[PDB]
Amino acid sequence: SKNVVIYADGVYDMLHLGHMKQLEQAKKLFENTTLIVGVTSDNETKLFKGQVVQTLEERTETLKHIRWVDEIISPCPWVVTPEFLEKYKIDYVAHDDIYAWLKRAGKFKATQRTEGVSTTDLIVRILKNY
Amino acid sequence: SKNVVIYADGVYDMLHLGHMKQLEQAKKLFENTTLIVGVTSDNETKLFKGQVVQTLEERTETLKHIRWVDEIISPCPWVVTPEFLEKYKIDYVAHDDIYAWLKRAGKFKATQRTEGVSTTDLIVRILKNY
Repeated sequence: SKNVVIYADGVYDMLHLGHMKQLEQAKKLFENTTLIVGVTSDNETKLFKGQVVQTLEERTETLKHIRWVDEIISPCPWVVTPEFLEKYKIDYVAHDDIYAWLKRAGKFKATQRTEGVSTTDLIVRILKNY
Repeated sequence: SKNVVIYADGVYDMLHLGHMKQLEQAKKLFENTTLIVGVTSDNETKLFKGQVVQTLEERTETLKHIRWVDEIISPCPWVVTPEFLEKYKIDYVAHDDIYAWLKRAGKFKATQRTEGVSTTDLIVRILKNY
């Protein structure tokens, strides 16, 4: 059963169970995989997405402790290109438009999120004590 | 190089980089280990230690995603006993008194914490924005 290289990219700010289940899903897309995780730069995240709490180094250091993560590209490019796929021998991109070309190419694998499991939601829990 | 069974127990509420580095350290105490993590019940934690945010199932589910964790006992007993060590074939208990008897027996391995890396500290960061 040949090894399949999966790439999942993202911010991974304040990593919670939702991220972890997505990473697990991507890791288990095939019997034998290498999961590469790409972690976005602080600047491109702020410019393109919004505020981020943790630094690149913090968000990357946390991901190193996750079981499903085989390799990390940090910082990663904001947009996936065909040359990037070729440079890293990537078979599929896992995420969940700017990946239409991956879908056209048969190189996109969708993964799902998990609601309520997040960090911001846990502070609410602490606060509901009042 | 024979396999060594390590047990680390704890609450593991709102798991952060400090926990993860402690788990990594315990996992890497010997060349070949099995790290068992014990997760304390909601009730005994509240009674003996203090408030806890996440439920037993949440705290346990998160730990399942950590690379260094080979096995989980959930809930675990609040106090480690000699019979418990025997039941699970545990060679060393990793933590950092109620483990004096483990030290007397040569079955205690100390691990260290990491300051500032924690969850409560990150909300401070968000708030310092004002």
